[PDB]
Amino acid sequence: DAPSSWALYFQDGASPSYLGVTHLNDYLMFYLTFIFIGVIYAICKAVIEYNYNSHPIAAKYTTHGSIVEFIWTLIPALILILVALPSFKLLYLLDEVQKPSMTVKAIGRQWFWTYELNDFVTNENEPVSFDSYMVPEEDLEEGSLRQLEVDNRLVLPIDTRIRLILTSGDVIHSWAVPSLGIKCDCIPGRLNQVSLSIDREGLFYGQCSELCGVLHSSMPIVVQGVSLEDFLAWLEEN
Amino acid sequence: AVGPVTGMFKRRIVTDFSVTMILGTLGACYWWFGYHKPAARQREEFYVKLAAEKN
Amino acid sequence: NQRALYYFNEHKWPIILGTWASTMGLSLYAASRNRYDTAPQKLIQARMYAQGVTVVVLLGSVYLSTLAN
Amino acid sequence: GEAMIARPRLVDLDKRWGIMSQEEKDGLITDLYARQKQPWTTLSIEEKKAAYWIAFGEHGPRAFSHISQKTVFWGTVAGLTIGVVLFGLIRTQAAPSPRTMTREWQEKSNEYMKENKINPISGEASEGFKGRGQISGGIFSPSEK
Amino acid sequence: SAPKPGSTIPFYINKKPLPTLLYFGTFGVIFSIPFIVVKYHNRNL
Amino acid sequence: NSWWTYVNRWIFSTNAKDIAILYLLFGLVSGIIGSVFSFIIRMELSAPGSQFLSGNGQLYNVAISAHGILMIFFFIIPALFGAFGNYLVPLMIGAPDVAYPRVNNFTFWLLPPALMLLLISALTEEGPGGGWTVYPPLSSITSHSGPAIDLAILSLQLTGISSTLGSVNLIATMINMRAPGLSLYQMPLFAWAIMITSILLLLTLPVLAGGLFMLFSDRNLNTSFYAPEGGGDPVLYQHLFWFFGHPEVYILIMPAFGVVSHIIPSLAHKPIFGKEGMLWAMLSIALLGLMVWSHHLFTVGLDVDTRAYFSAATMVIAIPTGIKIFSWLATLTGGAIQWSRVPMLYAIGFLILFTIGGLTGVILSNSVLDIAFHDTYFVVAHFHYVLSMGALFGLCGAYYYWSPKMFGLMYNETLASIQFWILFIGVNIVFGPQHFLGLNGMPRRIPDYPEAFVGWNFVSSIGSVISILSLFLFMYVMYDQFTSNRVVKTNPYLIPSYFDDNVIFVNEKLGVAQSIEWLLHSPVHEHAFNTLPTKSI
Amino acid sequence: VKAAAQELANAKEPSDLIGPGGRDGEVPTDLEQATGLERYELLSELSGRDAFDMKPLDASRKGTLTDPIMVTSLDPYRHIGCTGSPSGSHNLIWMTVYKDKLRRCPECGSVYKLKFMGDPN
Amino acid sequence: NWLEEVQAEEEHAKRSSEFWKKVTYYIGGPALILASANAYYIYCKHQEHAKHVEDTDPGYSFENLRFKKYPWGDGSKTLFWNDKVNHL
Amino acid sequence: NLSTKFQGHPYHIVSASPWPFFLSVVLFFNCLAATLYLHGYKHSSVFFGISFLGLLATMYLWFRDMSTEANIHGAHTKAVTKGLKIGFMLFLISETFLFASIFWAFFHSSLSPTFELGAVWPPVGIADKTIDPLEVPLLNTVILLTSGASLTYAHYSLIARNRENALKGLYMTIALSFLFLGGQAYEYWNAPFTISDSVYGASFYFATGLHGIHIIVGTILLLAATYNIYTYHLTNTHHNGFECGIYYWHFCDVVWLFLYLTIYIWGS
Amino acid sequence: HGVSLEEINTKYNDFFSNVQDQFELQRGLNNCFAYDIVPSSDVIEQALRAARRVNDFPTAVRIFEGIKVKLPTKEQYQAYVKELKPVCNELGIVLKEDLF
Amino acid sequence: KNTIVQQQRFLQSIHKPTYLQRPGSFALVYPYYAVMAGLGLYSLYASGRVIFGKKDA
Amino acid sequence: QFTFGTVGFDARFPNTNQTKHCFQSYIDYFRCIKAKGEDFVPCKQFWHAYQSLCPMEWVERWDEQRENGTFPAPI
Ligand code: HEA
Ligand code: HEA
Ligand SMILES: CCCCCCCCCCCCCCCC(=O)OC[C@H](COP(=O)(O)OCCN)OC(=O)CCCCCCCCCCCCCCC
Ligand SMILES: CCCCCCCCCCCCCCCC(=O)OC[C@H](COP(=O)(O)OCCN)OC(=O)CCCCCCCCCCCCCCC
Ligand code: CUA
Ligand SMILES: [Ca+2]
Ligand SMILES: [Cu+2]
Ligand SMILES: [Mg+2]
Ligand SMILES: [Zn+2]
Repeated sequence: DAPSSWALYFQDGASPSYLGVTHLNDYLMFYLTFIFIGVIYAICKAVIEYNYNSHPIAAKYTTHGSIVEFIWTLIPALILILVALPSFKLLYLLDEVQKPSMTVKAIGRQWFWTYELNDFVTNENEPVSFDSYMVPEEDLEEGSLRQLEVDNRLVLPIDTRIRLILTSGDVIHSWAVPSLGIKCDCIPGRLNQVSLSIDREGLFYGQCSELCGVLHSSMPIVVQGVSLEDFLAWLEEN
Repeated sequence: AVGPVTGMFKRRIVTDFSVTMILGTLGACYWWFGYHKPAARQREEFYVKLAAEKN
Repeated sequence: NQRALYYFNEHKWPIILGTWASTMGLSLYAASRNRYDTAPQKLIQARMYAQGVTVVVLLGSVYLSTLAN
Repeated sequence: GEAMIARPRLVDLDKRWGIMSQEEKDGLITDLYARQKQPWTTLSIEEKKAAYWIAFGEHGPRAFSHISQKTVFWGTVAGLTIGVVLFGLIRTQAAPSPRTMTREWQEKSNEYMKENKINPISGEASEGFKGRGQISGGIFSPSEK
Repeated sequence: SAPKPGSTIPFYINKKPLPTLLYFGTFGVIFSIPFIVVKYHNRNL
Repeated sequence: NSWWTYVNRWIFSTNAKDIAILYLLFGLVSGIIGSVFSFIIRMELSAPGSQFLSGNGQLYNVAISAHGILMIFFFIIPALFGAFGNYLVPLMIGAPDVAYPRVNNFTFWLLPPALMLLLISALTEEGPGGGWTVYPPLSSITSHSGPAIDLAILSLQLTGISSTLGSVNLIATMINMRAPGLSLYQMPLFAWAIMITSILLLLTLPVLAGGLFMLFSDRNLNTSFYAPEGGGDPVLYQHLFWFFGHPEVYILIMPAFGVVSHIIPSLAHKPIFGKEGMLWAMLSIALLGLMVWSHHLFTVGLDVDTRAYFSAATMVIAIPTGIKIFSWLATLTGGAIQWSRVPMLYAIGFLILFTIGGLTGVILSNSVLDIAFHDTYFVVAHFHYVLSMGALFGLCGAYYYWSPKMFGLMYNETLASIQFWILFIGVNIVFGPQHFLGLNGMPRRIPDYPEAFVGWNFVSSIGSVISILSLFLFMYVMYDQFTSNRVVKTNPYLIPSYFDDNVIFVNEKLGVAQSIEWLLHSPVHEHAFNTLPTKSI
Repeated sequence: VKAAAQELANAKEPSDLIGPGGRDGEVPTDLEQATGLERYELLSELSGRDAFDMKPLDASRKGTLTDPIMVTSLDPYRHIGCTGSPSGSHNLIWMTVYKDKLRRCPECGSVYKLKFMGDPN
Repeated sequence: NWLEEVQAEEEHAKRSSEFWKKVTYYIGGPALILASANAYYIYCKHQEHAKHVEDTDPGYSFENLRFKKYPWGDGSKTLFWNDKVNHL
Repeated sequence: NLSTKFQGHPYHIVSASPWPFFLSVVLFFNCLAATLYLHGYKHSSVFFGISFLGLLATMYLWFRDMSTEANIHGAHTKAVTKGLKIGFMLFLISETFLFASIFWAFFHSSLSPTFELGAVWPPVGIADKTIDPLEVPLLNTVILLTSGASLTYAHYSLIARNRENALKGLYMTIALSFLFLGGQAYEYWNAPFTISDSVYGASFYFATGLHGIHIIVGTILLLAATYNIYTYHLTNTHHNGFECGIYYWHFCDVVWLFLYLTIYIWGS
Repeated sequence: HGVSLEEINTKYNDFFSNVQDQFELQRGLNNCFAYDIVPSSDVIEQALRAARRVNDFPTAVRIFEGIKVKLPTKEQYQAYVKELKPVCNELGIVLKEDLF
Repeated sequence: KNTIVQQQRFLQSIHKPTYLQRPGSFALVYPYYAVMAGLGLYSLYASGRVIFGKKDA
Repeated sequence: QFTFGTVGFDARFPNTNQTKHCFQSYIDYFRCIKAKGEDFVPCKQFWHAYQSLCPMEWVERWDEQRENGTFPAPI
């Protein structure tokens, strides 16, 4: 959910949209590692075994080939098809539309996010909206994560489809959370749509991924999944 | 007359190709059966343990 | 008829592009049968003929489209 | 050329060939060519040695520049050492580090991430988690005292 | 116009004693321009 | 007076081969500044917090933007496509000189003023603060309210003029002024690569010119092309720019393909394997480089079908390129190899690093996977591992291969090998850990980062330091080459065959070569080719 | 044709290549207002000969020590690219045919000899 | 030989040039005057002017944008601005 | 033997040419002066004008040398007069690709109108204050179409060794080009929408100004050609400077046809 | 794709049978030991006889040097030298490994 | 009115570079050099003004 | 008290882009209330459709524009 020290591979996440990306990446790496090792070994071996002091006589009359070239052109095609089939099945499965039960808005202002929910508008007449500001270093609570903590963090329920609508007001921003495998661009004038579904009950961190000027490094994103009762209590508070 | 001797380039090329293919297959198989499957097992075990604990 | 006439103005752009291309090709093919005419000289006449035919058909289409009553 | 050449004119020609004059070289090669038309069974062993050295020698067209790989290795090692030392020397001319780069704060963060259940599979909130977590260690965690 | 090139056409002259200072000095200015930019951007803070 | 002769020779010149040296030296001069800017960037980005720049963000943005522009527009293209595209093509195809002798000089002399304009821009109140690809909304008058980003666009327009006007006379030269008996299909592979790069430049540059002028007018003449308030779409600029952005990442690389193709067989004593295959692979890559440009816009939110197609037409490029690699491998198996020579060292080092970069590129071609790597350090690792390892290494190999012909002096070998090894190790260590940093999810273009991305950056800074020592060593060896007085033969890369005698070779087999440029004297004459060479019909 | 050949024959220096000139009221033709190299090419083409030497190499036949292939040149050398027996035999190899010396191909053994159709000094 | 080819080429050029002169003098002429007359007629057909409408849905939020003031004139005027047809 | 006193190859050898070093400097002056002027720096309007005059002067001085070398030195042989056509064809291709960027911008802004424009391409309000394509534009296109016939007549008359007709045809072509430019300027000065008005105007003016510049260049080329003819310089079989302007004129004609077909009729 | 390798052997035997030029012999040998095939003992017989005819002892030794280089195993080279020993004694040529 | 041949012959007696070959060409060259020198001298000062943002007043 | 309910899938706008959804919902709702009557219950549905998507920073601008009569739409 948060970066570790000296980490190598992905970080633990919880989302159906995140369980596919990592699996596809492992599948693709399975094919790519073999090619990498084979090519490097062949390149290294072709020189040790044919160096000048061992093979003075060159085979200058063999600069042709008609069966080797066909295999060269064919085998990579098969590899590409094999890798491609899941990469399309997963894409089209993921892009389809479910039946969302809630909606949120994540307007990306200049150097702070503005979250809004208007679904619950009723005789209460209090649509909920707030702004997320990065906590300064001096104000950090003991043990907190520097450069990744916010005063107000988005709160959502788990095991419930959510539809995120993203836009901006000043420049091009990007809402990005790797733990949930979400990355979309907020462009001023158009509403981008994304699907989201929390799975565990934890905290998830992220940062904006499109430079917006001088404070591109101080727009953290924090999502907290809580049970239904906790979400209802939190909503009633606001 | 000891007769002509030929068929040297093919032997060397075939040997190099075979060893390269063996090494590549070994590496890929180790990657797929040494990292991915244990990770999937751990994730499934954790999720089932959480679900059981929920009760 | 009154149906093909409505079809004409229902699709007036593809017919214009098609007739321009057809005039270009027809003129280019017809002119490729002489001796003292360099290739650019041959292409220039095709350009002129195509432009003229396109202009006349554009005027015709503009006149025809008026029947929107 | 039916008479053999004197022995001293051909002994260890490899080293002597380095310092000579064009006249002597031309005379020697032409004499060898003249004496090579007789049946080879009558040629002295030293004459054959000299002829082979002159023909398929290690001079003239085939005399390549030698590179001592030992020197290359030692030069690369020295360059790497100088680079590391220079980086270390210009590292101590920077601003003071933040207040969250202390081993105590790292330990507090490691303990705090377990309460909130962050990375609860193979991270700081796992079951056993005998790993490091957020303590990068070394000079990156100068435990305050 | 049929001369034999002298085996040198480098856009300048190089000797040991004096020109070596100029060759390696001009290298310093190009190496230092960005430092000048950085220093000039941090004077009105 | 020597002043008049000097001015006539070097400023009012019209000799094709006497302008290439100017291109090379200017490219090197710009590359020095680019490398120093990169060194500043990497020293700042070592440890968490504000280390060296006193808590400034605009300065860092200026640094990255200037570094990218300088090292992609003023260093590789002029020092590789122009420096070696003018000196060798007329010689290689067997022509007296370029078709238009003074248009080439005019094309060259547009660079110094452009560099001066860019420096003045970087020295203004704020400077370019939108990266090497300025984007409309962040780079409009609202944010950058000064005459800082206007100059940086005029400089790019001037460079585009120079490139698109110097890429026309090359085509007009290789079409009309070939040696008798030699056909287009039989030209050397390097000339074919230069032709293809010229075609791509000629086709794509004006689109970027138009887009950049639209952006420039949007700040001063009150147009509303990229303003969502007036009725425009800020995403149009992305389309217009990246329609040229990709066809420019093939222009950069292809001359390296040609250089390696001409370096391998020469020092391997074996003809290239399947020349027609390589020619057709190059043509296919060139053709397919124009139909895939929007794969840089996967997260913008295009409809599903467009993403699916643009992801299907990006993997295909991996078929032809791959062929080329195999061919070079097929060339090494069988022939005598002299691996100690510096050009061979660079040629071999090119293959491994470029193939790693290309595989990493294939990783992030799928639309599904790109969401986990877009605008992270994985992209930085990929494109650096391709550019600063396949283009820079190709450039260094070409220089160390053809320097004795241009200048007529032989450099030192031990120092060249030491420099190569230092550069190899340093760049590998620099760009290794960035892969892990990107994988873990650390964005790019941030002077500061979270607390857990420290180890890998601290490791990479050391290599970033070492590479500068490599550059210093290269400068010293280049200097020592000019003041050593080491004559070089006509064709230094000719050695007697296995059975060739030491006198028969001397007096009956000299003056032979597999390319024309190795027949002329070492400091090639001025008015060469009084009578054109002939080839069997 | 005869007039062009006669005019070309009787001329000492390149400065003597000037046409008779045209007349006012009508456009002038190339035969009367061409000077320098252009007039040289025009006159040589009209006369039936070749102005410049751009004839490809003689692929047919194989050279021999007693019957070499003649390569004409205006200079004491001329670079030639040998391909051997009917074009396509062996790989292309470039070489320079020195004056008064026989250039023998290192692969197919063909022999070429220079013909100095030019001014010694 | 040369004379015959030159004569034939000149004859062909003369015939084609005469044809094109006839085309441009007998086809391209009447159309020009007809088009000019049509333009004059349509222009006269609506010579009413009175193009002074104010407050009728003014601005619309996408007309007369001022991001940066112009350098010429006072600072808020275009190049070919006209005070008889263009209103603010 | 006169052959030994000449060169072996037909290509051209040039010397000196100090103009390339000055054109780049003048361009630098122009760019800097424009940047200064647009932001309103004192004492920076005369700079721009003097820089433009310098640019024109240097370009004229350059183009004088080519005429001197081709009409006196006699260095334009049978082969050197083919690269001068291949280069022009390549330049025309480059301009053709440049001209498509503005069309792409127009199409992207038109096919999918934004909500603020009312969802209809012609922005609400601006629809009723457009220009009739059955007006001055039709006269302009007819003029540009009938100019080509005059140009072809002039060229063919020149080939057939006739002087009066060639000059007459060039006169008519230049006059018609001037009339077209005047009509375009008149239409510019009587439009009810400025450049900074939505995107429709910002695209219309942007697409028309480039064509205006191109046609001005073509007219200057034709003027140079006619002046060369009048001096008894161009021959009947070697008139490269004329065949190099014919192509430009006809390319401009085709581009105008496409522009009028798209912008005036469709996008309105 | 053309001629096999057996016809190559016969062709090179025929070529080596008749040659009277040092350059010819050297280029023929250069092009022969590059075809992946080491000729039979008859071809070496003819090559050595030709070398004797043109009076070039160094080539007479270099032929055996190349035979040794191209062969993959020591036993085959030993058999080769054994087969051609009587000619070596007759002509007086000395193998490289024995000279020094 | 056809002096083409006469001047063609005359102008070939001058060996000066092609941009000075025609008689009376210095008048159109040296003033141009002076103008360019003045423009460059002003350009340096203009760039200096731009760097230190300031408009004359 | 709180019930989860929002706008479901719509065939007209299946793509990722949804810029036109809010605009269409707004226009349709206002046309709806213009006809029939303000008390029409089904009309109210469009209300929610145009409140769950529009960022609420545009709805105020549209209302302010519609006040005077500068709204760039028929209604
Ligand atoms: C010379 C420069 C260069 C070259 C050659 C390439 C080559 C490739 N590039 Fe890249 N790229 C860049 C320079 C380059 N690139 C730059 C500068 C950026 C960042 C721009 C920015 O900052 O906005 C970038 C960004 C970039 C992105 C954008 C990612 C994102 O931002 O989200 C993508 C997406 O697919 C991509 C893919 C590729 C592919 C598929 C190739 C292919 O051409 C690679 C071909 C090579 C191989 C395929 C390996 C060799 C082949 C074999 C060994 C055969 C076997 C292979 C298989 C079976 C697959 N690169
Ligand atoms: C050719 C292109 C090129 C080259 C060579 C380089 C070289 C280097 N680059 Fe960079 N870089 C880019 C193109 C290049 N780069 C681009 C396009 C971006 C994106 C900018 C943006 O986001 O807008 C970028 C961004 C970029 C970043 C990301 C910054 C950020 O996002 O915050 C970093 C981080 O360290 C970096 C570091 C380096 C380092 C340490 C080197 C060097 O140390 C590598 C080693 C090279 C040398 C030491 C040079 C040696 C030179 C010679 C030996 C001369 C040879 C000459 C002859 C033979 C004539 N560069
Ligand atoms: C020049 C090279 C360009 C190369 C790239 C191609 C770009 C397209 C072509 C050029 C732009 C044409 C615009 C339309 C022309 C027109 O006629 O504009 C018409 C409009 C006026 O209309 P109005 O609203 O008054 O009408 C009202 C009707 N009632 O004038 C303008 O507002 C200003 C346009 C000219 C501004 C010139 C500024 C130049 C700055 C320097 C440029 C860089 C020089 C250095 C280059 C190396
Ligand atoms: C925005 C895009 C446009 C930018 C402007 C580009 C302008 C330059 C375009 C190139 C034109 C010349 C190419 C052909 C040269 C050639 O081939 O000349 C070859 C001929 C040879 O004569 P001959 O062999 O016929 O004589 C035969 C005797 N027996 O010499 C000439 O006639 C020189 C002609 C000079 C005039 C050309 C037009 C100059 C440009 C006008 C516009 C200037 C303002 C531009 C403002 C931006
Ligand atoms: Cu918002 Cu970076
Ligand atoms: Ca930092
Ligand atoms: Cu790309
Ligand atoms: Mg992005
Ligand atoms: Zn041969």
